Amino acid sequence: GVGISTGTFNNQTEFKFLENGWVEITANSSRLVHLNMPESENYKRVVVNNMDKTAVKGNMALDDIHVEIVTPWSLVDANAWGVWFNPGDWQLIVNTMSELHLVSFEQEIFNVVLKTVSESATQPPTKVYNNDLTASLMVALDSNNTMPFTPAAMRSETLGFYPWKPTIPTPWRYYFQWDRTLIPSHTGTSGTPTNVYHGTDPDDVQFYTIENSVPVHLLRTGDEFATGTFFFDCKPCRLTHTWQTNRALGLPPFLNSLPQSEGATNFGDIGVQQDKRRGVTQMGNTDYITEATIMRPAEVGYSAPYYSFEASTQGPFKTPIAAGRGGAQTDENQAADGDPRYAFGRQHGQKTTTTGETPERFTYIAHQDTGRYPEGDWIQNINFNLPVTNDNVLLPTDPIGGKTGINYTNIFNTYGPLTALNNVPPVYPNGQIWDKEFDTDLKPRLHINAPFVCQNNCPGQLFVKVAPNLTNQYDPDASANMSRIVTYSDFWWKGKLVFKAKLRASHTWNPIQQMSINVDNQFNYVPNNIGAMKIVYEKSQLAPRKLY
Amino acid sequence: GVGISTGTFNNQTEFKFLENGWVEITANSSRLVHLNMPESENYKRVVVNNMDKTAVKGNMALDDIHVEIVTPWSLVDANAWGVWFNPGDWQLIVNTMSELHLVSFEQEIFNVVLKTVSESATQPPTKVYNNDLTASLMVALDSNNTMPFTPAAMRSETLGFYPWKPTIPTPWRYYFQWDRTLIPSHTGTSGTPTNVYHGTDPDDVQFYTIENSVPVHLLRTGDEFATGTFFFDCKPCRLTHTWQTNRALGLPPFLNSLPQSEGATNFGDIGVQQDKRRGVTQMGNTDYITEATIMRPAEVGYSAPYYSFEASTQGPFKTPIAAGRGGAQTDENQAADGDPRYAFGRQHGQKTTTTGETPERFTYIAHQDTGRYPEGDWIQNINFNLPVTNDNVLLPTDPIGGKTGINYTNIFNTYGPLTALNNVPPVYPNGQIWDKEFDTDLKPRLHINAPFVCQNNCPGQLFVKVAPNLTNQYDPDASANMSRIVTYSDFWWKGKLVFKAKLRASHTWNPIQQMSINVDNQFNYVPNNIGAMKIVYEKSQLAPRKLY
Amino acid sequence: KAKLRASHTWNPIQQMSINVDNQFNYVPNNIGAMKIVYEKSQLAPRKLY
Ligand SMILES: [Ca+2]
Ligand SMILES: [Ca+2]
Ligand SMILES: [Ca+2]
Ligand SMILES: [Ca+2]
Repeated sequence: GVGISTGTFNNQTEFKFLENGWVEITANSSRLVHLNMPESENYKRVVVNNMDKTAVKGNMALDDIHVEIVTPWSLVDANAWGVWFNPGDWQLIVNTMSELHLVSFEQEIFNVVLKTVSESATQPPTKVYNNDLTASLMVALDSNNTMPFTPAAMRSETLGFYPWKPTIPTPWRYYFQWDRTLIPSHTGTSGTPTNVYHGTDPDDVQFYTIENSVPVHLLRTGDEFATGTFFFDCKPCRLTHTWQTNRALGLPPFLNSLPQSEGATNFGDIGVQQDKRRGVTQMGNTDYITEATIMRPAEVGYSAPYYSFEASTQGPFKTPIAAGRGGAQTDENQAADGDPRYAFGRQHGQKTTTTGETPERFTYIAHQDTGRYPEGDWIQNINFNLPVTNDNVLLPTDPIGGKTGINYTNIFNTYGPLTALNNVPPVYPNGQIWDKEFDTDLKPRLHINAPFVCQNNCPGQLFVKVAPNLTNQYDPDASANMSRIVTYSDFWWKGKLVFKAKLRASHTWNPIQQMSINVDNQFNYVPNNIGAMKIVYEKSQLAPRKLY
Repeated sequence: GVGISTGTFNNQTEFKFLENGWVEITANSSRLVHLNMPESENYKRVVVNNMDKTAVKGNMALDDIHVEIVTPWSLVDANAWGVWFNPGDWQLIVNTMSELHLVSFEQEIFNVVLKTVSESATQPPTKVYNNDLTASLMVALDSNNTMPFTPAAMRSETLGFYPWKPTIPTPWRYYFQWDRTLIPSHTGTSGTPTNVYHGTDPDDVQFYTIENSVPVHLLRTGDEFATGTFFFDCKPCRLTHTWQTNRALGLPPFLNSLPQSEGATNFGDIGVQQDKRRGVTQMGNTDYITEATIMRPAEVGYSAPYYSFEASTQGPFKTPIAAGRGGAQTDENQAADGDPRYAFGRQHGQKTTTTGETPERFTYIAHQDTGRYPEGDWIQNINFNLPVTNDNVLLPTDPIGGKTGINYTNIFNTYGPLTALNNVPPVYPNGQIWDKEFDTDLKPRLHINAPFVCQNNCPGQLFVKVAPNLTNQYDPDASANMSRIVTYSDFWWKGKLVFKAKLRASHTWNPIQQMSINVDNQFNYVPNNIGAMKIVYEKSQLAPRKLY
Repeated sequence: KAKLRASHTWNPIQQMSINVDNQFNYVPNNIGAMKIVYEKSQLAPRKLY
């Protein structure tokens, strides 16, 4: 079966308009994947330890020590928006749809090829490449998710984003249990804190092998491998944002006095003394009904401690947060808090011809308003008694623990039974699409890395590896290290991801926000005179939705 | 499937005589196509700017600045008469048929081969060619015409014209939007006119990719690709010309006096004073019924401004005209006006052994008489009053704008509701066969480049490309430029174009014009002692037809 | 009766949108004053040939 193709290249997105404003989006994606034989045909338990860094007082957050099992397999990950949609498809979906549903997923591997490299080491000297017609490509599909879930989008290692650029898979590796202790300190700390890696707890040791837990297929040139169709189990993802705050929920106060002339300084007037008003409040001990005092249904968003690192049995880790935000976009300098930052390279959006090893990055700033402005928070004594007196207020300016740069807001947490919150928004093109749910008895209410989380069923990971091409001399009983003919493989990948979307409706008199090409961004969507390209990030929930 | 052919070579033309003088012409054409891997596997946006030329006052017409998207694909175009008929087939069709109908079109790609070049760089040094049995040829057929319509005949880049000479496809590229301004000037102009390229309008930007909009097939040696049959939507094309002018329409004047002796100076005589005649005229204010004054049904042909360049958002362009012409063929020096000029090379008609880079060319001079002789035009004051006086005539000799070399005829336009006109005639072998209609709400009454214009349905373009053959070293994340094994491909193409013709009838006592080989042209249809060949152009509508 | 559009190119296209600049042409003022600003219909290229 050498001279016969086993598949088709398809990278088209189809919209199929059903009934009742629901369309079916079929995203096809094909790619040529390049794969070299493993640097080692063995599994390894490698420890990483950068104590030299953290040894410097004040650097706890630069902790990198961990342990991982390095396997001789590669992972073919296509779980990122950029792998399926191009800028033009995203604009259509994001501008005209109101919500998204993830439906199916299926892959395929065809037109496999295995070449060999011979050192034509003559003068120059040289190199020769030849087909190894009887060689094999090993393929394993972990349908039962026996293996550790390792989504590549987290480290910018998924398949590439351009239909016409060959891509590659990533070396697979997973974490191995270890104990580590790191006591925090600051520049003025004395003596040496405590920074040790304790080793492994035998009761938490799990060494996984693909050979032992997954059936492997050997594909020769004439072979093809096709995953069946996987049908997802999820909630819909919204493509519209909310802008309401507790301050904009409900019936506003009745203005007994309205302006009578156009004018920036012509305001309306409630026209009633603040302690002589009517309405409901939750401050049982005052007569002041204010817009900051009046009672609202519940609470949109919450407060959490910031740049808080917690520690458990294997080192410090940052305390997660859902969303960030602020008022008049002090943007960028605005950033920080809980706005995701993505760093990527030449294959996932960075300008293709860019030299150097510095990645490209961006901080995604969502349209939703469900965050907090710490500088505006404050706490005061129940007696109320305005104007508040210094000993009766704790402002986000007063120090804590004596530290000049720490407030109570840094320690603060206002999550409770009244917290209303939104799931995470899609991030094009670098964001991950779906995630696997934690196998704990009590699960997170949402995942900070993907808008879709398969509870029960999640697609299995696909592993690939070039089978060993040994030379006439091979001795299993020797330390050496098997020597094998330099072999590599190229195969085509093809996936199909199906969504179900709901067409949007116009509910207000005014137009709304839409994604569009303009004089300014115009050149982020076309190649240059050298064929250089780049894929700029874009927002998903542009279009307000009322919350209450 | 390596050692098995997937097709047949056929280059025969069949005439199948149906019923009622209608024959069916089946033209088969096969060719061996040679294709190298792309100079770049990327799409590029390249700008061409030759301001150095146009910077020279008086050279506006030598404007070449434009912008184009250079793709890594090649186009297999067979839309030219020479690709389907040889001189002998053309003579038969042109001499015995009266009209042509375009019916079907279908193509096929078989016996694909992919070789590799190894630098046997030893001493000489050397080169080695080897089959890459598992390599692929990428094929894409744009059935829905998603891509820009780029007919190769316009730049003499279609498949070759000899069944026994290997051919090649042309690198595909299409136009990209841009703004350009060029103010006209002449040799004596002062200062510098204004010649700038403004860039791109974001609202007109369209970057097309074949990968994203067309399904691609990968063919290995054992594979074949076959387009289904396309059935055209068109009007018939005529193979007879008209010779009548307004001056030869209707009942000629009754001669009251006829010659009585053979003799060049023995003329007939209307024998009635010009202002005492009967008939109809459209000059409500005179009694002169002349052959130049008498009323005719409508008007055959029209007048348009000549060597008129107009300008829009992207530079100057020549104002199109339908047909040219003149009386006693002042031929060649006659040319100019609106007679097409074709420049081509070794593969499309130029003498095969000819050295140098100068192309071969010809100006097609049609048999139809629907043009104008400006030198004979003139305008005069309504009062008439003959003999006309200088201040009452504007002759094509009197200057305009003060310019010594410009008449009113240069500015003149007489197109109107009474204009009778003919469609363009076929041009063998360099002319294009069919064209796609403009997607504007109001279409042209005809196209100046092809006798057949599919309104609704037009065949889709066929693109070809050698899939990337990577080496053991490929890094998607690097600026470099992928390095790949030098690969190339050879495949056979086979097309079938079906027409439907109407056999001609003899309507007059005298014989008519027929194409024939003679002592003079005899050697344009046979090879020489070295195997040199050439394909001389020929006319299609030789045989008069009465218009009225 | 309208026909929904399709995306035929890699790049996004021109769309009508509210922005910081035009924002107040679509809402009344403190006196109830209103206005209806003109807008364009054929924003989105189509290939002619
Ligand atoms: Ca233990
Ligand atoms: Ca906001
Ligand atoms: Ca514009
Ligand atoms: Ca004539």
